[PDB]
Amino acid sequence: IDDDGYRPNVGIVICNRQGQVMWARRFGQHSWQFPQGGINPGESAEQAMYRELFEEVGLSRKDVRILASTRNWLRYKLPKRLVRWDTKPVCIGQKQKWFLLQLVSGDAEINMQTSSTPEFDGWRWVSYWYPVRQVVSFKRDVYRRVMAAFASVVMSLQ
Ligand SMILES: Nc1nc2c(ncn2[C@@H]2O[C@H](COP(=O)(O)OP(=O)(O)OP(=O)(O)O)[C@@H](O)[C@H]2O)c(=O)[nH]1
Repeated sequence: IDDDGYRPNVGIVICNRQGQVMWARRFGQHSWQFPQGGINPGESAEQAMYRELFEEVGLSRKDVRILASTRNWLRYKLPKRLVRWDTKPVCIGQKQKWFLLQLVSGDAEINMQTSSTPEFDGWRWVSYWYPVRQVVSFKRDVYRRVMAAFASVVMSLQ
């Protein structure tokens, strides 16, 4: 369904009650992003979200509240140099649903090492638009729309 070259994907914005969001550092790199990942066949976006929430951040439902979610896809294109044309299903980009999670269990529960090959090796609380300012350029349009979609809810926690 909707085989359009864009891989179904779900991203996570974790917030606290001070208008900050959790920013994660890609393993062995100095680039940062929100947790994201593919939605597997048969999974709802919410189910994929909770799976990657634990795989990438070590958090489960008891640690968070889903405050909001986006209903429609936000799409971004890979840089042409990064497209893998011989690996099916070929994707030229990702189409993302996004979830807004309040962390309610405390910072110590974040655990990015639930695997021997972790996605991330560090995290920071950052100001609300800092992800828009710092994310790789080809995700910036999506990040703007995600953060704006979630802004009123995040502010309501302060
Ligand atoms: N230099 C640089 N490259 C990035 C950055 N983020 C993603 N990339 C590269 O862009 C390509 C696409 O990245 P993503 O769209 O995040 O997809 P992915 O990480 O391969 O797959 P998922 O984590 O499952 O969503 C990957 O090959 C990354 O190496 C970044 O912040 N800096």
